[PDB]
Amino acid sequence: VLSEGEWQLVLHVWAKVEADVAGHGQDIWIRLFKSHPETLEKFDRFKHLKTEAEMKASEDLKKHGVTVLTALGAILKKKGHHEAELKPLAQSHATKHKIPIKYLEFISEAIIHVLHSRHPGNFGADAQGAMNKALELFRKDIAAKYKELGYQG
Ligand code: HEM
Ligand SMILES: OC[C@H]1O[C@H](O[C@H]2O[C@H](CO)[C@@H](O)[C@H](O)[C@H]2O)[C@H](O)[C@@H](O)[C@@H]1O
Repeated sequence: VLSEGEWQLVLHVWAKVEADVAGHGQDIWIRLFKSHPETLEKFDRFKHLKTEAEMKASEDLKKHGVTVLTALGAILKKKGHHEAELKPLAQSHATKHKIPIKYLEFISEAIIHVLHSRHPGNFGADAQGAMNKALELFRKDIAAKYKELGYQG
């Protein structure tokens, strides 16, 4: 359980992300696809992308990034009370997309890497710790839902 102080550190850096959610989304998904190429194979719509240039030029991938970060932002703003938001997300990711917790760990790493790079003024050690705590909570809760839905994850 995160403290209010930790939630504020999370929301404070997220406020910066929101200045340009599309740009942050591109950086994050590109970082993920490059650090862990296997994750790209889960996207029938994007698995053909060969280079960072192509990824950057993809309007659909940009849209996907906005969709993803907006959903994550809504979850973070709930400050742990995200039961309603997690239900549909866990169902689609467990049953349709089949995204292992391991891949959620990979994207969590990508998110932290990008925020660390773009926002040193709001992502010091304490802030990163708070974000990690928030993302671990997210994955923990997603894992529990995966279990209920019959997915090993
Ligand atoms: C912070 C974690 C993540 C969030 C909040 C998130 C959110 C979303 C949302 C809101 C959608 C659209 C609605 C839906 O289908 O549920 C989506 C679609 C999808 N997500 Fe995730 N996602 C996350 C991580 C991942 C990861 C790590 C992968 C893959 C390695 C992944 C793969 C997919 C796929 C395959 C789709 C469908 C893309 C398409 O429309 O072609 N997601 N995700
Ligand atoms: O922070 C690095 C560790 O990250 C992962 O573990 C955290 O998140 C898991 C959820 O994805 C939890 O089950 C685990 O309890 C958390 O510590 C990763 O699995 C670990 O190997 C890393 O050391």
